[PDB]
Amino acid sequence: MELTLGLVAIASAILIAFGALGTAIGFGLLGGRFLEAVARQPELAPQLQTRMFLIAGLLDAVPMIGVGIGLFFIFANPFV
Amino acid sequence: MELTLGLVAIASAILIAFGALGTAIGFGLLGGRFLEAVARQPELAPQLQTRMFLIAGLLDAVPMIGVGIGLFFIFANPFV
Amino acid sequence: ELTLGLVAIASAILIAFGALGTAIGFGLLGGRFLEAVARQPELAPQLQTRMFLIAGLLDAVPMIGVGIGLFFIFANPFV
Amino acid sequence: ELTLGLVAIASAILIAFGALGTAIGFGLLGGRFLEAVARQPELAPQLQTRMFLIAGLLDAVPMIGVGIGLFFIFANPFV
Amino acid sequence: ELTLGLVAIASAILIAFGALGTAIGFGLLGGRFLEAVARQPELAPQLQTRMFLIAGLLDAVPMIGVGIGLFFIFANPFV
Amino acid sequence: ELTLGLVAIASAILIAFGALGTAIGFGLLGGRFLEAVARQPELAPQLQTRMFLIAGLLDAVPMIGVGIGLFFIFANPFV
Amino acid sequence: MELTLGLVAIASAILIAFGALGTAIGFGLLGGRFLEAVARQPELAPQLQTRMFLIAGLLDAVPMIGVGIGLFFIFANPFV
Amino acid sequence: MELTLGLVAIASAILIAFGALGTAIGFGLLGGRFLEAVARQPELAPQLQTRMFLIAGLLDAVPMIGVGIGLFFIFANPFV
Amino acid sequence: MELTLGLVAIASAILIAFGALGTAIGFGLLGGRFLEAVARQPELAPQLQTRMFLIAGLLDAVPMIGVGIGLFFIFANPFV
Amino acid sequence: MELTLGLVAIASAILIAFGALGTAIGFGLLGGRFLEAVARQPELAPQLQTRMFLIAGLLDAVPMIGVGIGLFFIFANPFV
Amino acid sequence: NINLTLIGQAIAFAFFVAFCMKFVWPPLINAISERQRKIADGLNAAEKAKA
Amino acid sequence: LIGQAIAFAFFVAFCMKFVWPPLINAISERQRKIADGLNAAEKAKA
Amino acid sequence: AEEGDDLNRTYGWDYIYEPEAEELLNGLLVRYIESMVYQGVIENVACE
Amino acid sequence: KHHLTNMTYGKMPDGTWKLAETAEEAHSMGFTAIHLDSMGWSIGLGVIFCLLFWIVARAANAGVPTKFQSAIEMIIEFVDSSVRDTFHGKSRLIAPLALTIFVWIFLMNLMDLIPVDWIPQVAAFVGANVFGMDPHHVYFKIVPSTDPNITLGMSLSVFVLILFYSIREKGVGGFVGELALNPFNPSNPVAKALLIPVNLILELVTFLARPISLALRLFGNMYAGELIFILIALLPFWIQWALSVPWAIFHILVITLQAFIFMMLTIVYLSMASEKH
Amino acid sequence: ATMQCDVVSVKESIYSGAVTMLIAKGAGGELGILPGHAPLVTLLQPGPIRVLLENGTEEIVYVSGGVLE
Repeated sequence: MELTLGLVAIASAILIAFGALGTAIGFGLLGGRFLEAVARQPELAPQLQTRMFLIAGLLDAVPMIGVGIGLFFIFANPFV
Repeated sequence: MELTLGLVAIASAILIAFGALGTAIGFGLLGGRFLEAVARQPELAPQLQTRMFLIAGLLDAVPMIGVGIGLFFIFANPFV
Repeated sequence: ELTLGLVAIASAILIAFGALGTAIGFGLLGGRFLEAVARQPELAPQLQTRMFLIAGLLDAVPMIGVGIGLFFIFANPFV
Repeated sequence: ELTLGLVAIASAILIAFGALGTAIGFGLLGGRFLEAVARQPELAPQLQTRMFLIAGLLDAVPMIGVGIGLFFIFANPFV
Repeated sequence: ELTLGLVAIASAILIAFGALGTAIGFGLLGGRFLEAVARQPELAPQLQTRMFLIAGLLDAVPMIGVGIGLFFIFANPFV
Repeated sequence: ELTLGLVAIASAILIAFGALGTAIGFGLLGGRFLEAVARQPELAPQLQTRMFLIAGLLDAVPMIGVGIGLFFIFANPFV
Repeated sequence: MELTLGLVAIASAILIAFGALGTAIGFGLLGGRFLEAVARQPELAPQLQTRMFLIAGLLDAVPMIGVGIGLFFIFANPFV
Repeated sequence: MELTLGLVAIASAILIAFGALGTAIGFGLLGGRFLEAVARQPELAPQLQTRMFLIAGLLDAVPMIGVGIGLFFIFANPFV
Repeated sequence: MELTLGLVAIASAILIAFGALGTAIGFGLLGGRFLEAVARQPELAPQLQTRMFLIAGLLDAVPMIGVGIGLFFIFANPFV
Repeated sequence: MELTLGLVAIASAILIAFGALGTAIGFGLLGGRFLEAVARQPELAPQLQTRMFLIAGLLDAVPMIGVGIGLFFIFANPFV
Repeated sequence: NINLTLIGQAIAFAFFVAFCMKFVWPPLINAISERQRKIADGLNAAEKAKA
Repeated sequence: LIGQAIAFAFFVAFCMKFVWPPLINAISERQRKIADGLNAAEKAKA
Repeated sequence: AEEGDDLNRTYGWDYIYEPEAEELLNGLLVRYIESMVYQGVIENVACE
Repeated sequence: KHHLTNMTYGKMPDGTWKLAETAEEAHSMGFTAIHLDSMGWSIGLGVIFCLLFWIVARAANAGVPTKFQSAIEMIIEFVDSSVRDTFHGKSRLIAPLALTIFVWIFLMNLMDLIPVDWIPQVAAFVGANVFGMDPHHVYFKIVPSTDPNITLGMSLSVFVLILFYSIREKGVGGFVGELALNPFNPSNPVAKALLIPVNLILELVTFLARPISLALRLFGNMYAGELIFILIALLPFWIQWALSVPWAIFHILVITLQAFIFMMLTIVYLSMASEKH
Repeated sequence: ATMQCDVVSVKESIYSGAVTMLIAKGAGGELGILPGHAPLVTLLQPGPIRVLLENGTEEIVYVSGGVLE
């Protein structure tokens, strides 16, 4: 019984932890290039920031799916 | 029996999490050079959204596939 | 019942792991190819064709892993 | 009984790997930041402002994970 | 009993993980190759030729791994 | 029995990925720091200034993991 | 009896695929940079090709050793 | 019990295991960029090296601390 | 014993295969830059190759050490 | 207790492995830039090679520490 | 309870349509008016050139 | 499984039924673009 | 000679070198020398 | 909530408005033989645009139109421009194809912005009006379209069109052919598994896998949407619902994105199939 | 705003004035130029150059070889 409980707890940990890593990496990769671009073109900064926000929202989708399912397992406690 | 339920829960958890990771890295790889090219040629906005859309579609192929079937397991474990 | 969870985990590996591989690979292709077509917009289409060629080049074996996972899920070739 | 160590190690995984993701992401960020801020020293303040923007936007999910781990420790679920 | 599940897991690794190797390496090669042809559009033939050469040099180990995994799937040892 | 080893491994990995992240983030910071200093022999003080400004920003969550690990070693969980 | 057989098989296969990355990535990096070189100076394409083989013969040996050990396990694993 | 003793040994080993691996790679990248810069700046060797020693001391503090904890466990294993 | 026979098999696979990547990745990283240097400096190639082999031999010491450890475990395993 | 023997054997394998990876990967990182710079500036080859040795040994220390711990535990396994 | 949740949803949609009005309408409206005006300009140019 | 096939066949029929109208709508705009060109030609002739 | 003179600081700002700085500088020296020759031709024509 | 959680467990994971021919129609049987009987809702939702564009087709003009007609000609111009300038195969009705499939996937993902729970708490009056309530308590209330079988049908339809072209460019012989850079092996059994099997699976599965991926594209995205809505359902009053709104905004942004790239890749396959070999 | 652009050859200049957009074919990347842009230098393809004033007009100059600062 405790086996299944440990399984679901570990699964919940999985879902948030890995997605956090992935979004961190995507964030850093965009940040370096975004800043270097702004350095290159210090002028058109608004739509640069705009595209940056848009693709940033594009990034986290499936990781947010994962975190949602993790909290699903936390509170709804499926199969528990 | 419940042990195999936790087994499939773990399979699905790691499945969706890995999909999230792959997407969260591929999107970043795309966006970096995307912003860089935008910085190079501000005028080419239409083609660059075009190509970026194309490639973003080409990217996510397997990850949310496994996501979908894993959640199918969550609702219908594909076994007893 | 143990073998059932075993093969379920195995299929999880089978598809997700190649999923990582494909996602990162095509991400690199997109970044580099995007840079290139930015460099010569005039040379976009045939380069896109090249890109499609290499896209077909890469994706072969990940699709194989997906197919193996599907085969196992529909019919585990075991107890 | 085993659930105690199980949830404890789940929390440890969450917080530790979140630390990994943060640290390495900020390292990647700071590299190109140092590059750019060196290239255009006069823009340093507004560059810092963009850095603050992305710094906030960056590591929220690790904070979420570490908080959930701490709840799992003290206000333990799965009991 | 469990031996079948372990053999399946091993085969899944054999095929999937080298599928990553092909995916990631081909990703790097495709990016660089497209860069190169962007440099010299006229030299595309020899570029493609070298690409075929190196890729063919690559996939041998993946071929071995996937063949061995498929052998297990159809004819496993340690029955 | 088991819970003891569980919490031991939990604290170990806590500190272990903490240290991994710290080391690699420091390397990533330093590389670009040093190349920028080479290009700009002038502004080394303010570069170092911002460098620590972001270094202290960096090791925060790893320091949190350090605190968690030390607490676990001294004041463990339930078992 | 399941223990030794299954573990031997697992170890052999991981040896193999883990080398699969070894060869794949090492060769991928070498080939990418070779393509860069021939892009710069296509004249020395065969000389750089010679150096390419010089590296190819140098990168692959240990993975082949792992392959042989795995095959030894497949055919006659030295164990009980 | 002896299971737990082996587990504590596993933890103590594994801590310094990652610690050494991460510190080695961090010095690897950091020093490689050192060689780059100092090669580009043959005269700036002393000040650059001073910074190098400062940052190298700054790098592996927490790693050496974890190593000390591992040795503490090796001599005096707690949670018996 | 069979349990621990498999355990020794696993540790041996760790050492051997793990050295396989350590060497393969080190060699690919070496060779990429080496081809770069050959491209830029088609004259200094001899000493280039000499330093290359020097550092490469400096590399695979601990890898071959692990290989010897693993093959020692294969033929004449310890803790018998 | 054989289970504990497998435990410690796997732990030592991990230790020696991580040392090997640090050595190989860091050495490749250094060597890339070493050869690059020396091809750029063959003049500074003595001084820069000196710094290269200065940092190479400055890298692998804690790797060697882990290697020694693993080797000792092979010879004299603690906590028996 | 049920009423509470449904009212929460309704308040949510209130905030949505508040932001939908504020943010989504203007670009579409401007583009529509601009093309209508420019097509009118093209037709007037045709008439002027005919005369 | 039957629903899969019915969705397949039945979506296509609807698309086929709606095919003439989209093309008609598309052509009806090109004429507006034509007028500007004609006006330019008239100016050139003038 | 005014290549080490007429200067008082090295600008913390600098250009990024899309081609190799070496070949770029070489082409520069080419143009500079040609321009020098050209103006000398002009001057001697005026003297004539 | 807890009983509400049980009702949610029963309700949303329903199949085709819980319909099964030659059997019951509200609680027939878990996973027994059945057919799709919710796609018709989306079919009619598409007939809605069919009439909305028949409006402009009959009310077609060359001058300035009303606001809605102007926006319609916006979209028509935009989509036609995109499809044509990207690439064209045979100029045979491809653009109407692309535009209708665009707007369909658009709508078919769109409706999900509505509450999951308003549908049952309203249609309970109709359920009590006709055809029982307890099987409705199990699962009989309509759900915004979330079955993948529609995706499977669309994907196979595209694949059939691909096959039709591949025979109309008659490249089927070369289409079976493939590029194999794997001729040899240093040992007997590995070469034995190399020659026939490796390249055979290679030429088999490559093009087969893609439409599957496309169908699951549609399904997984739309499914992720519904599940986010589902998790929003909890916290009946202690929540302020101020954080579901931003995700909903993001999801809206997505909707267009996946629909667009879907009909893109549709065009891409049609193009490559319409090309030599 | 705009910023000064100076089209100068060894014999003489060709165009001068303050402008806000420029199109130029670099030795490597094609380049678009805007006022305030980070300082840059590169070699130029022997092709035409397009420069865009804020008056809704864009000049053209045909260039064979040269450098851009």
